[PDB]
Amino acid sequence: ARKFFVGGNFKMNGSLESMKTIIEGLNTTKLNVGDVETVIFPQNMYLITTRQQVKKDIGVGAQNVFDKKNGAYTGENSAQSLIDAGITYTLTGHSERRTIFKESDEFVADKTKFALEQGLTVVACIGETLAEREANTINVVVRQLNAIADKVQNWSKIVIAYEPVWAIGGKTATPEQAQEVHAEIRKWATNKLGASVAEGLRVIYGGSVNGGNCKEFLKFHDIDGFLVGGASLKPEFHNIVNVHS
Amino acid sequence: RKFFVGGNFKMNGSLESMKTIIEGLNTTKLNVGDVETVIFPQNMYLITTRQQVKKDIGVGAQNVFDKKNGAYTGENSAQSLIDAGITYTLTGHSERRTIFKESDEFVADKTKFALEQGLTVVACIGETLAEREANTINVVVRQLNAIADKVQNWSKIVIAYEPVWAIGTGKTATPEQAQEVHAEIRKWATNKLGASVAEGLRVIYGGSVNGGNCKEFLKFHDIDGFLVGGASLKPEFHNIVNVHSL
Repeated sequence: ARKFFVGGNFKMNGSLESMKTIIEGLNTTKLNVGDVETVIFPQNMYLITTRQQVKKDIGVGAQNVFDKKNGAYTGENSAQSLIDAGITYTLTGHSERRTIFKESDEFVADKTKFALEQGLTVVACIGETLAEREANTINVVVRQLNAIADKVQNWSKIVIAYEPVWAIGGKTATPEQAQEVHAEIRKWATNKLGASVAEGLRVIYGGSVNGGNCKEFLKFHDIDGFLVGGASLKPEFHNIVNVHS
Repeated sequence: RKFFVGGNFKMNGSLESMKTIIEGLNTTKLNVGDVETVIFPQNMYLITTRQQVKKDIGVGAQNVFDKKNGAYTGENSAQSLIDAGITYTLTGHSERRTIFKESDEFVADKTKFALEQGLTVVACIGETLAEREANTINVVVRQLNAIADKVQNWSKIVIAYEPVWAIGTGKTATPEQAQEVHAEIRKWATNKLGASVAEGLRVIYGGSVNGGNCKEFLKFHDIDGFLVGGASLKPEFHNIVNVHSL
């Protein structure tokens, strides 16, 4: 059985007051840590103070990382520096970085590989646009995942997040439609990586979800958790994290 | 023009080295009236750096996005920076223009937005090895004109002229060619912005500045400070930051 995983991507948001409020809120919600692996991904400048202030049962992750050792890359986050401060997770390949900053498949794979070597869990993000949904959903996620497979041998500390990029515009993606893609991701992992990798690999839904319908999403057969966007800034996040009780 | 010294830590650091780098700067005696000193740590250290480094030293981000808070995973927000007391940012560093393909226009746009939200911006400009052949002034003027297209008020801009071929290579420009590029930058600003704005505009030299070549620059009247890279992580930065006051 794959452990339920809930990540909260705060994106480019935050003030000192709102980060304190979110963190003190997570510190007081009743977590069954054996039931859920919970991680928050705050805007870069808050990474260290978030790790200091949020309780040990909640992981902290970066929203992006570069693919090289410490060096002359102004503006970037270092995988070495992150884990030296207790930041043990990172996103790679978020659709906003693929689309706005044109991060390539290979660059996302290279960042993933380096972050894994340096000791982080990587939430590697994938997903197709509306134009790609027309006929090429499977081919797009397969291409995105293949690029990571080319560089990464050990998947025990990857979790894949599927973003229905086509729906950020489109309407709301339904749980059915998520299940479809998730099943395809699990087929791909079985064929490329082996059944025992595919059966342990968390595939979390990255499209819009709230605490009321996330139960409807986990009713479907290949959805292991969520990468929550805007709800992760709100009290609603605690009802997604805590859904099993 | 108040002399300006910035220390760009780039993509370096650990808890332990950041602590002692800052400790070193705290116990360094400064003439704040004479030198505006700013350090730009790696993103994750931005708040702890502002908490630990004395008030006389400013803290800056190494980059910022050009929009209000929103769905730009992985970016630094100018509004969030100001809210936490981080009052400076770099824009247009050569490593971002080259590795991440930041265009003149994007750099100008994030400069304008950072300025609107309260930051002082150190906008970086500079020519490559190939461009040094015959095209130095063409390049830096194009890069400046893009900023001028977007920005009306230059009082909280500092210009950092950093020849790409001088970045981390040990090949410092000699002060004599640094002077003449800066003189051209000041002639460009005089024409575009007026003599009054040009005379107030800090133009600082970056690229392999270190504790040993810095004094030579101080003889030159259009070099208004330094942007220091590798050396800002080292104790000799304690010189560079005070050397104008000596």
